[PDB]
Amino acid sequence: SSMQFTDKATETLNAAAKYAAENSHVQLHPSHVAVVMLDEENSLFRSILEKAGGDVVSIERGFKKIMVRQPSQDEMGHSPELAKLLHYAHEHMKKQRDLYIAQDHLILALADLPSMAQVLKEGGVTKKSLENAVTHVRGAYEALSKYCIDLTELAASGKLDPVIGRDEIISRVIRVLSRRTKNNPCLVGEPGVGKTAIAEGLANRIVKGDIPSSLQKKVYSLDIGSLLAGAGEFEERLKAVLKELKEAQAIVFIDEIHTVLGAAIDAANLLKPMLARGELRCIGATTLTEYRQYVEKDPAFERMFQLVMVEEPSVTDTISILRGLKERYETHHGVRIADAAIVAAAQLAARYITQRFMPDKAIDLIDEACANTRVQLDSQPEAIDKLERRHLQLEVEATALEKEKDAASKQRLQEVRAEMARIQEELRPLKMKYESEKGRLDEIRNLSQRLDELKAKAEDAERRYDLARAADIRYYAIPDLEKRLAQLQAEKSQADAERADGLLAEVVGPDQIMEVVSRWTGIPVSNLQRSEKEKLLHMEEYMKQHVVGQDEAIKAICDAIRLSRTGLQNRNRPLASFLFLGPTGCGKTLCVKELAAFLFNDPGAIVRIDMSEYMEKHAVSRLGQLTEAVRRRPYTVVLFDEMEKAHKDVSNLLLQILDDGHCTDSKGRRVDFKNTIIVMTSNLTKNAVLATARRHFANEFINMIDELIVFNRLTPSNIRKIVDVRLKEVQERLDEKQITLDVDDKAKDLLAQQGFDPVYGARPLNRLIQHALLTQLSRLLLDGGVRPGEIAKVTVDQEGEIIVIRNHGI
Ligand SMILES: Nc1ncnc2c1ncn2[C@@H]1O[C@H](COP(=O)(O)OP(=O)(O)O)[C@@H](O)[C@H]1O
Ligand SMILES: Nc1ncnc2c1ncn2[C@@H]1O[C@H](COP(=O)(O)OP(=O)(O)O)[C@@H](O)[C@H]1O
Repeated sequence: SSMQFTDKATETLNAAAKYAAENSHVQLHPSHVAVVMLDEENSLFRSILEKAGGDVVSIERGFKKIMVRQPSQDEMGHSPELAKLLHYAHEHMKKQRDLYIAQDHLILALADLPSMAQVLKEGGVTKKSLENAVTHVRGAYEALSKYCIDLTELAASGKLDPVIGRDEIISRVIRVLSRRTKNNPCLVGEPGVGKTAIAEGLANRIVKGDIPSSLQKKVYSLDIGSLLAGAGEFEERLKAVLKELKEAQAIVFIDEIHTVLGAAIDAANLLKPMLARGELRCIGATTLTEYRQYVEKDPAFERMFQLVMVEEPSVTDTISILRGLKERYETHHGVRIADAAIVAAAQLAARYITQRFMPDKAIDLIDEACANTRVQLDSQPEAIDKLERRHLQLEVEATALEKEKDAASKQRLQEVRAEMARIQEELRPLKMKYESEKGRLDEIRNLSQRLDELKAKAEDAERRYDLARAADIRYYAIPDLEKRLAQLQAEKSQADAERADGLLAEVVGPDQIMEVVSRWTGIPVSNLQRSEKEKLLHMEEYMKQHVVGQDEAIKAICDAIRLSRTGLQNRNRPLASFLFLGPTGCGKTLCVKELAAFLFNDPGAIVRIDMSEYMEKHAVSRLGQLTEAVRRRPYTVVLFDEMEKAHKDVSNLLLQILDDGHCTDSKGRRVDFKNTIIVMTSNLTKNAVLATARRHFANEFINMIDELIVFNRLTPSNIRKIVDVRLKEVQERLDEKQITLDVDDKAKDLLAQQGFDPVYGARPLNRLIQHALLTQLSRLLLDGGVRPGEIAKVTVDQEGEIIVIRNHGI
């Protein structure tokens, strides 16, 4: 009588009693209940009877026959046979060890009522048909372990870091794998962009069930180098691998897949038949250049693989990747990574590690900086070590004196005990403050590592439906450790506030990241912590360090660079474009050198094109070569000397790049120029020469250009300054011998007037300094004439030539 029901069961009964009242019936009858249930939106009872084999349309009419006979008049009582339905529901509820009468308890109870059981027999439902349908609704590979990595196992064991910000590509891999043709994804990108992480991320989704049911598959990574180690036995190992994949019906990730298709033994004829018979399902990884040689060039591989590009993440996306990996390195090294460390890792790796790719190179900075911090933390503090070591000396000295009986030994022993005790008074506090801070910090680390191991074991128990083990872990072990960890994080914060030493020892901040970046690059830290904004605002100072007398040209160059870097220029353009119109010998090439060294980190990242040899009419086909230079190093200045020599074939090739942003290769490929600067020189007061230019040029190509600079002639004061900086370069070499190069006005005037020519500028200057100064200077350094620590005087002799006065005879 006094029973407990689910809300859904109570709703069924109330609905049964309202249907009873709608046929004006005196009291509620199990056929009311049965019919109400069969008619519920998305009826359970209907689905159970369909699965038990029943004829739901006859069963319902049969229930409606018993229901029609029930007596009528004109509150709601229970039929003796309803009261019996609830008795049996309640007995099922107890047999299943359930606590509330649920709607499947009513369905099973209908079958206990002989009247209701008959209707179900006449619809084909036996009692074993009905019981089975409701019980339902409630509830080794040798070569793969030698040669592959079970990548879905790593995911299930927690041994695999999170994969952040690649959910579009992972889901694209899943759609490709599900195509009828071209259903083998080939991850194509450069080293370190995360091609392997995309395979690892799919493994992760497979283990969590965020996949279609057609990809509940293991993912094995084929170790190609492991196939070759220890030797035609390559072919026999691979066949056994492919056989065992095929029957575990797994997906195979193959890194460096080109090295098994031609790049060192070739197994293309082993893989190809299997990939085509669909026997093998495969995820490749390789680089774009190698995809084009070994997968496109074979028509039958192109027909089975799909190119999936994996681009390098930007600085913004790398910071997101780092914020996601952060806890994993913190828990591993026992350190705190400040967010500014992350930001500085991504920004400095983007700007100073230009030979390597995101996110690998930034992660790599973090790891090294974390390892540095933990080395320091694990090192003995110097003050405790100095005292421990001096106390050890004293104690060995006391052992020796302990048995000497002369007065002088007794006296020295008392001095030794007094110095021992003094050290102990200074040492004991320092040692117990180190042992408790270090001990606490270690325990935070150890507990944090056990919390991860527990969470993974608990997530494993849950997927396997091991409730007892997941229950021990989630509710007893994890909370026990979380509480202890919380106590220590509180003790630590109080202990740090009471030291007030201003020291964040366990903290990897920007200083630590730059210590690494300095080391990896040899650039001192001081040069590293200017922002990109300050370097850009002083860019003019950078060039003024070597380019003399061209202050106007430098302002124009630098402003145009700043337009690009502030994002104010059109994306469908190159970074910048200048036409250097000045006298030769004044510093056109020097400015290009300066740009590559400032704008790209690499002074040699310049691509030169003489145009007199590209004056041929079909020279553009050979430009070919132009495409492959800025594909290979995309961050590059692109210098065009003798632009006069340029045919109107090549003139209109730049107008593409300049108004489009990329050149189309002679094979159809797009070679990107969005990170090149483009410079063009031409030999062709100030206010007049600019207009002699204008009388020549096609306007649509010159307005496409950012700046048109007019360089100015080296004036006699710029002439002395250029020669004074060359002598400074000579001095910088003599400083390790402590020599001083005193050059007088007579000689600087000789270098001034004889080192500079009216049309070829400062080109003569350097041969003159080698022949007229450094040659005799080299003779004097060798024969003792000028010695370390001396002044080497330079003047001009009575015949008219540079002389280096000598300080000693031969
Ligand atoms: N999206 C990402 N999220 C987290 N870690 C990533 C991501 N992409 C790459 N990584 C990590 O960066 C490093 C380089 O990636 P990896 O997959 O090995 O590159 P590739 O296979 O292209 O050479 C690895 O430590 C990898 O775990
Ligand atoms: N204004 C300048 N300041 C310092 N050195 C200069 C200057 N102009 C030219 N030079 C020096 O002259 C040398 C040759 O000059 P270069 O770049 O070939 O002349 P341009 O390209 O303008 O015809 C370079 O090594 C450079 O150091």
